[PDB]
Amino acid sequence: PMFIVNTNVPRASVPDGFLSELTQQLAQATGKPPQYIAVHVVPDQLMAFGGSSEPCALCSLHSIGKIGGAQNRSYSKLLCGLLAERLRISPDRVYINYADMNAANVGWNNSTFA
Amino acid sequence: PMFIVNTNVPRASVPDGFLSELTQQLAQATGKPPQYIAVHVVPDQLMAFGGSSEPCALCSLHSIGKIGGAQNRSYSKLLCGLLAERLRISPDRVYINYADMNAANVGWNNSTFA
Amino acid sequence: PMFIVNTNVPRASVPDGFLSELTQQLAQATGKPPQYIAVHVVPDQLMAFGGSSEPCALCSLHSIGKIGGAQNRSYSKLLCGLLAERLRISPDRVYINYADMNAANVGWNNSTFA
Repeated sequence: PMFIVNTNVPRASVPDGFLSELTQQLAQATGKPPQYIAVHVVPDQLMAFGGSSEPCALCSLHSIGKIGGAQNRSYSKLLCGLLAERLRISPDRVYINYADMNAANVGWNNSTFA
Repeated sequence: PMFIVNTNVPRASVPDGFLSELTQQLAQATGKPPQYIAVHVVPDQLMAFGGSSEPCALCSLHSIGKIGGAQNRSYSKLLCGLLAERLRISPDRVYINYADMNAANVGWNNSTFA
Repeated sequence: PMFIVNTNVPRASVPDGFLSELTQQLAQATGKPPQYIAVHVVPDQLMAFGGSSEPCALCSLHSIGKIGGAQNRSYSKLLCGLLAERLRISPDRVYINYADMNAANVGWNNSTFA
């Protein structure tokens, strides 16, 4: 899985340990081994949500499987919870694009997962 | 809807008011309320388009519906127009990826739009 | 085609000529003219792969066609090779998301490619 968070929250407001926390919580929620989880946080961004520049986040979660209606609801509760708690971003100012990737469409280690 | 623009144009060349203009015009084009429109501009990027580095933009528009042949032509005219007028980027150095998202695959406010 | 590389490797480690090399190699690999190839490198990112902050890369290749099982294995060998050689990133710390775009869903030059 690959989880990307883009936010206008400044770098100094991203707490130490945030990437590890994301990694651990995602391994668990998705059921995948931690070794396959990639995380990326991009602070200080020029962005708006609903016209407003109050704290917000634009995110994505790509994964080979483990994407679906109920699963995505559960990821959203988790991720929004973490963004609220750690970055002080309101959940209603978060968007997460979920994408179910075909194994043939993910390159890794000189090949793909197909 | 979520609109992202990645560009090599420098931050000081992004005019005041640009995120609001993008929010307004995308609300109108998509028919969605401005409160649901998110915009993100990423200047000063290391990028090339067709081998050169004159001003260019790599963008995406993710929307739940309102994506299709004619609509996307219309979004491209609008968005290329705005990038040309405000960031001085030639339309033939703009790429926009359009993604029609299923409501179950967009997280927001601790759940999805399903 | 559009190729994007997000990496924690620092900007100074990205060699001069890397965008042109990517452009040329992708033109050859995809068979598309270099005028249609866009490349974007984002260094100094806050990211982790497998919980580790050792060098890694999160990438994507969007193309109208020329995406598939065998092709993507080949692109992954090529791309991982280049990231290892030029950025010193281990291939098993690289993810590449491949997306086969419909021509109607790519905006360019005030219209789409449809």
